[PDB]
Amino acid sequence: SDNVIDIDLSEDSPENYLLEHAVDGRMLFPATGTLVLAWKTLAKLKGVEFEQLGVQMTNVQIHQALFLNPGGKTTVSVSVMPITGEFQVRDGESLISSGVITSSEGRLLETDQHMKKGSVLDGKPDKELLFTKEIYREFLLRGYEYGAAFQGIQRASLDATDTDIRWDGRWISYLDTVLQMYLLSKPGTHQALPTLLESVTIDPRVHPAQPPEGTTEFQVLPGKWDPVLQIAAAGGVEIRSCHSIRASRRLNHDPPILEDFAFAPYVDPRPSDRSAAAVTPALRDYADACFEFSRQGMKRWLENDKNNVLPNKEEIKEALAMANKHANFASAKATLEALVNNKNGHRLPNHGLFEMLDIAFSEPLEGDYWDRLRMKLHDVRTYLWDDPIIAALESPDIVKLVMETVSDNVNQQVMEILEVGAARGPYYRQAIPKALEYFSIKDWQYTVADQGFVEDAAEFPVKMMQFDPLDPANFPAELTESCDLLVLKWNLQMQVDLDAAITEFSKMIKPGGFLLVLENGTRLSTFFPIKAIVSASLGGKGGPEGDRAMGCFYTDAQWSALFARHGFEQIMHIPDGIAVSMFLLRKPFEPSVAPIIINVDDLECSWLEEVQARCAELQDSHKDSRLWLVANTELSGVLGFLRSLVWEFGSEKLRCIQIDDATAGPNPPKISADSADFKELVRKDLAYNVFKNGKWGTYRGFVISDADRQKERPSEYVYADWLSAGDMSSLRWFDSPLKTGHNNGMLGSKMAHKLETETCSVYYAGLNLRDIILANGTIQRDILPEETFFKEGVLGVEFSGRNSSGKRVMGLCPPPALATTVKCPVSSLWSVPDQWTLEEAATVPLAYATAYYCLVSEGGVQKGATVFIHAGASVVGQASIAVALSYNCEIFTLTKNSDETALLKSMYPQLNDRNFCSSEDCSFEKYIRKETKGSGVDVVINTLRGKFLKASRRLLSKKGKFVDIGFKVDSNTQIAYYTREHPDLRFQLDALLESQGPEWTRLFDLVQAGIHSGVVKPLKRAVYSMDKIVDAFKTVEAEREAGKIVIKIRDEERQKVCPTPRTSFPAIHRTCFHPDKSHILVGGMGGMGLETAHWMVLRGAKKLILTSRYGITTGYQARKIAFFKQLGVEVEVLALSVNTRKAADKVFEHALKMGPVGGIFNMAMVLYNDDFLKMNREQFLKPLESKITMTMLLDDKSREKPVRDTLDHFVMFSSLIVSGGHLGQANYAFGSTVLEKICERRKRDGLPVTTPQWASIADVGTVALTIICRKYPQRFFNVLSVFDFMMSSDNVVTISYVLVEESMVDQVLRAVGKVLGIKDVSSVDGDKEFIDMGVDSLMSVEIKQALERDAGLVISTKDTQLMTFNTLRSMVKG
Ligand SMILES: NC(=O)C1=CN([C@@H]2O[C@H](COP(=O)(O)OP(=O)(O)OC[C@H]3O[C@@H](n4cnc5c(N)ncnc54)[C@H](OP(=O)(O)O)[C@@H]3O)[C@@H](O)[C@H]2O)C=CC1
Ligand SMILES: *P(=O)(O)OCC(C)(C)[C@@H](O)C(=O)NCCC(=O)NCCSC(C)=O
Repeated sequence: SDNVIDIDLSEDSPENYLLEHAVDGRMLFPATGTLVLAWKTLAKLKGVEFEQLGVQMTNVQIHQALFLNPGGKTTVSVSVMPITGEFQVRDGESLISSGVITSSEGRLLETDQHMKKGSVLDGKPDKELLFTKEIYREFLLRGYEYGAAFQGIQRASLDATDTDIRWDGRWISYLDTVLQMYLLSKPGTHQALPTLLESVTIDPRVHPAQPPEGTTEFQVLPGKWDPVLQIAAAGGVEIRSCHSIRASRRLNHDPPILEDFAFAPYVDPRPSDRSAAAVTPALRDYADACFEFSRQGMKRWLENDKNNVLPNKEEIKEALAMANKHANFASAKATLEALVNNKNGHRLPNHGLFEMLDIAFSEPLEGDYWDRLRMKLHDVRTYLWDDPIIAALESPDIVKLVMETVSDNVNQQVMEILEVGAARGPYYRQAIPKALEYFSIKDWQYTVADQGFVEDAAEFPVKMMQFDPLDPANFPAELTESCDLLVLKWNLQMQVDLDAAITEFSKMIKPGGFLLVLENGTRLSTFFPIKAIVSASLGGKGGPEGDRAMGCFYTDAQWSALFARHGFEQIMHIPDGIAVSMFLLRKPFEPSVAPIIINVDDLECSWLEEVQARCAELQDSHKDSRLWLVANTELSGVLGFLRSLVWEFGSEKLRCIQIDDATAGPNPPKISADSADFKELVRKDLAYNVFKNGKWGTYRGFVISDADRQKERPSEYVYADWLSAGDMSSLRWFDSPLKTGHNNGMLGSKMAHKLETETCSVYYAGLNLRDIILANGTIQRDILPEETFFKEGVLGVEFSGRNSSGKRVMGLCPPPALATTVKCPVSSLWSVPDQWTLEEAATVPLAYATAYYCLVSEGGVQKGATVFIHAGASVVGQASIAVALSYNCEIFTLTKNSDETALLKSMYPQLNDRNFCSSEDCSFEKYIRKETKGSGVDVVINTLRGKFLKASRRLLSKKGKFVDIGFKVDSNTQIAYYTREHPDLRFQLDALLESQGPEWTRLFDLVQAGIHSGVVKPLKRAVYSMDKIVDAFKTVEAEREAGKIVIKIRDEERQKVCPTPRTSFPAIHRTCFHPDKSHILVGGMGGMGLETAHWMVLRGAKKLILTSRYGITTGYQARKIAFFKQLGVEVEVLALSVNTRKAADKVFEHALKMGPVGGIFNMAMVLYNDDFLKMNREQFLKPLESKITMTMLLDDKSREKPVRDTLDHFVMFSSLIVSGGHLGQANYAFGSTVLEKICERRKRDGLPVTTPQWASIADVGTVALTIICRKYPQRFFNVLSVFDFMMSSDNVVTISYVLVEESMVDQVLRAVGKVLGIKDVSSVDGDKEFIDMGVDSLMSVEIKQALERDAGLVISTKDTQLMTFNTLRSMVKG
């Protein structure tokens, strides 16, 4: 109605700086933005200039978020009431801000900060001051992405009190920099969006005028944060009592890929090896049964045949001989159908071969046989391609080992892949999505070819071609020396003359190129029936290796001999054992000049000069020349040294060999010049040869599936939490730190109350409406008592189980009581009478504890009084009635339907139909006001809101008490709580349980008395198993029926005093650190170390020893070290480099004096970057002190007592240079690999070990100061999410890196899908509602404003979470 403001976010608009203010990629309109809009509107209403007006806003609620549209225009409709001052910023029919704005001509500023002249932060050292770089590192880690216009604070103190805010003319930015003093006054790790500024004064007549136009050296106005009054003041601005709401963090990039750098043998892999085929017992049994099906079926073909219709009839008869050589129909299917319908968990992903064998066999013998079934089997060809037998040599592990080992050894910049015969056996469907979509250093070229057009290869990044694959001598001459890798999936068998086929195909391979073949080698009669129908002809020429089986196919042993006979070198060979078999072949390499061997065994780098000289001649040598780096010991970082060296010299003449002495078999290799084992290696000419576990292989990074990050394993102590906040379908069971004895959240306030606690084993956990409210996002955990801020979880309070002595007990404890073990204060634990089962006792404590608090403690009920109870059927409602009846009260209750009324009457016979009303409408007021004869009700237990709350107040007697225990309070009544206008009684039982003072003991005595006197009686119950936690929570939320919901954790024993049997529960990982153990963080005072030490402190660590070469040398370090000490952590900062056994002893001496050493982390780095040839000895060994010299001295200490018995974690941070390499960092690659091998010797001996192998990381360190080797930097809040996975894992090194990535109907769908965090909208189901995937409270508003910004649709927020993708598509068209 009033002034409409147009925010122009264009390329050169003056308000283009408003885009330099984002929260994890969300470009929101500043909360102080609405303050200026309201401020300017009032001035325009008054007619004065907005800079000459002194205003004061009160209770500025940011009702909803405004998402600024980049490169566009947003409109708001500020409206100010003339005399009252009620201002309102809105956009259409949606509210965006509210409050009251008032102008005045007198002093509006409370604090006397507009008078300060200079800056208190003068003359202070650099280690007692924060600067612009360090202040906004703190904000960035919390999700606040400030740009250059919003980076006002130039300096500050370690206390955050004094600042040097900059004044540059813009008011929306200045008021935000004053609101940043509030945010950096509350150190933490979560992301909070301000939503209520209780008072703001912007008196501009005491504020310096706008800078003279053209200024660049803007002045700085001293500011200060008043922790007493909660006032942030700077110049002529003050913001007082600003509150915020926690928000979940959004990942701007895509999820990381985690791999497992592990050794993988090349030839004849044993079952225990990683390159071995994936043959579980279930698959082998399926092949046996299915092979029997082929045997039994093929018998029927030669029995029913009477018209001579069987294609290639003679072949089937010949094949049956093989089946009998390597040995009813109804039983054959019976066995398979038993396997096809079982759900024991040992099932195969799908049974495709049988579906193809069944359709062919079951098909009838009659006319058009050959053509009819040749057109039907071809339609189910997907079954043969996607089958467990065939998917055993196409699994991700084997496919990657193939493509990467080829990529490493191809000495060009583009990997050319040519597959011939792609219509029958396609290898692009496996090669591309499993191995070639993870490439980041080599670009690939895939060419599919066959007789016709490849239909299924249409969606893949391939190029098509046409020639005859089944006939040689006709392959186009344009393909000579055209591909580095040749793929022949199920193609060589269809040739008639193999010798003519191989010799011609070998002309395809470039010099040093590779060839790949997949063929059936064992049990050759199993797949024939499909082949017989599909193959037009089955006539082929045998060879010296033997006559071709059937007309096509050749036994594995024959293939190997044939390829060997034709002068091929077997680089790899993976025999599946059930059917197919893979060969990866390459021609021999005969050097014309003797190879050069340089032993790189030494770790002191006595070989550096030799390598430097002999690698400087690589650019002027014969192509056949080579340089081999040989290491005959386990500890040698030559696999990262080469991979970084090959970046500066090419892969034509750089090779390495590493013999692992520890794992070398009884016959170790004898690689020495004119040796025997060496000559074999030279012929293969592979860039990476490692002898480990008695086989030649290569170190490869195998991708860890994303499903394993949430895999559940047995755990003794577990507790329920949520994976994503605000989603009730994401509740899982995580590991509980109570395995360490103590509990998380022992920081800050929780250390002031030294309550004596009894460790209890939870048998039943009660579910209240408090837990559902927190779980489904209706309330953030910050509303709870401050003592629960750092707790592991906030779900569950009541329980019933057995104490440490075996007695049966029940009570209330600070959360999480929804666990299997709790530490309940001894003053909150009642004893179960010897008439209630542990199931019944789980319903009493909270329901009756709140009933007594509402009536006897807060309402002061008296005998004969009249009480009004809302929601009589609820658990607290039922408890309230029982207490009141014991007090001989007159009861009026609100019952939803007649079932609830009947239920209550049955439970309490004293209730007639006169004591019941209806909650459907506020018609009870007349009834209660007539039956009480106008006196009203003495006590009102209120849960309903809105008009029912008003009517309930009006029923109060003159001395009546109103107890409001509802959870979904309004906005005005939420302000009342903040400003101390009303008391917040909806989380008082929680607050009492933290303190457990005189107020609580009154309730403990009352409930305890109630048990004895018979008032306290168990309520109705509904037990839910542990795994049905999600269903239990939904049942409580719906409130479709009355009764308690209790989760059964264990089974109550028959005895009454007996020990709890030790059992395990399935739960997700959660790393925890012992509070009584000291943790060493070597080099932990920098970048990732300080933000990792923060993570450990939140997860249990309370004893840290941070080590550095100098000490605390920056203001950011001194601030966080002071922050930890404030939280109750004992931090000792040592300025000692551990580069000598003496120093290592000193560091651990200061450790054992704090507590048993229960962790050693090395996050040290000293980088020197330069080309390998220009680096002297001293310059080379610079990054080799924190990664080699240290890690061996820290390793040695952990191997010797008393640390060995006590040590629990041993983490050695590494980088991707070990697996990807880099240029100039030959030294850092060498050291980083030796750190990766010292962490595998620990695994051989069984000691704990972990070695994260990171990639570019953001927000903290080296990169912090983007895209290197095409890999995007990770967000640290993800670095710590995967790091938690890394610690609770069995592997040594876990690679973690991030790789960089129409109609109007599809336009908005992609945008809407992007909000939810979906990369392919089409992939997910079109019938699955948004709430099912997950839509918290900010994704819905973004979609709501996007469906209007992008299209004309205007939807409701609630409608967003219950609408499918199909609904959205069908709605935009309308
Ligand atoms: N940052 C990234 O993006 C990546 C990180 N990593 C790994 O993660 C860690 C990153 O830490 P980051 O802080 O980023 O590196 P920084 O260079 O940012 O700081 C590293 C710390 O190492 C400490 N340090 C170096 N040498 C010694 C020594 N001899 N004795 C004690 N302390 C020492 C320094 O303390 P002072 O300066 O006081 O001596 C410095 O604070 C490293 O271990 C690195 O290998 C892996 C891949 C990439
Ligand atoms: P639901 O629980 O209804 O969610 C309420 C939300 C959407 C969080 C709403 O209250 C909101 O968006 N408030 C935030 C307003 C805001 O963005 N203020 C600060 C500006 S951005 C900044 C600090 O970077």
